[PDB]
Amino acid sequence: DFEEIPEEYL
Amino acid sequence: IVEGSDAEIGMSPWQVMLFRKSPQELLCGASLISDRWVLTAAHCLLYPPWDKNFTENDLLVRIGKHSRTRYERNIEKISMLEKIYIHPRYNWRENLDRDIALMKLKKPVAFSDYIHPVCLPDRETAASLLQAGYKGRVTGWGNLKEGQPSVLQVVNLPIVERPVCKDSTRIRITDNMFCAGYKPDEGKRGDACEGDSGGPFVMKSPFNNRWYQMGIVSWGEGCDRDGKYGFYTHVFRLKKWIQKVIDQFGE
Amino acid sequence: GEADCGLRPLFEKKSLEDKTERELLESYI
Ligand SMILES: NCc1cccc(Cl)c1
Ligand code: NA
Repeated sequence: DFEEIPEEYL
Repeated sequence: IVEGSDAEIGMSPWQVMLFRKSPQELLCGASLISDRWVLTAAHCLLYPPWDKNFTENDLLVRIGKHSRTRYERNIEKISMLEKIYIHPRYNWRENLDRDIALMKLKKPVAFSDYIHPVCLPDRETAASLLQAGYKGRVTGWGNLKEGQPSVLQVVNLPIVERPVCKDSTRIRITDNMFCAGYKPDEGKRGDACEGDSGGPFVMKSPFNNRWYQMGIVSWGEGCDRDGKYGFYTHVFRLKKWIQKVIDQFGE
Repeated sequence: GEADCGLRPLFEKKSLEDKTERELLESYI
């Protein structure tokens, strides 16, 4: 449901 | 937020989203009180009845947001947590007494048109504004009904007389809580709801025109039920605790 | 806590009012 955030924050 | 409206852009620039890394989902609201500190409700991080005990690495904060689900490129900032602090006498067993936590961010967040801290009250701002009848403001991305909003929702609600709060419920209300909401007669409605917890109840001081966070969205019995009210953490009553943690672990 | 707290860049900082803040002020009787 949420747009994927940049991978850098994971 | 039940029975609110869409936020205006930049209206609540201290609003923080508490976001679960995996799965990707909203956990709770939160608020920015400085460039490296975020305030929320303890129960957003620690609530054993629901098998909830998050560590720093389980969570992100998303600051500067308006849209719930969109990644707001060039607008929001996403931060990782260095440390979580839950009030040592937070009562998750009984009544959510002292429902307050702090989150120190790994790095300073940069302020902008969309990102800006709220004030915490002093003794006098609290004495002055925490009065039955006086309205505060609650914002969050939580359920619109006891579906879900596209953008940040806002509702202004009156602080309620304390015996009225107590006589609405079987839970023991402490001095670290206050309740807010309109009564059944009043016509106007509104309440926080699921996913709004941890967010701010704020008031704009008529004296210095600054927004102060008077409460944290703590609990309700349903959402926007007649004869029922929302309960908020009394932020000024826990400010010695706030100040201790920040004096000790802040830079 | 910060000297600039609680003053919104897009409202107070520009002397602009949001649609419902007067509801709050009117309640501070
Ligand atoms: N459990 C979140 C919630 C629901 C209704 C009212 C409040 Cl204050 C908080
Ligand atoms: Na109600």
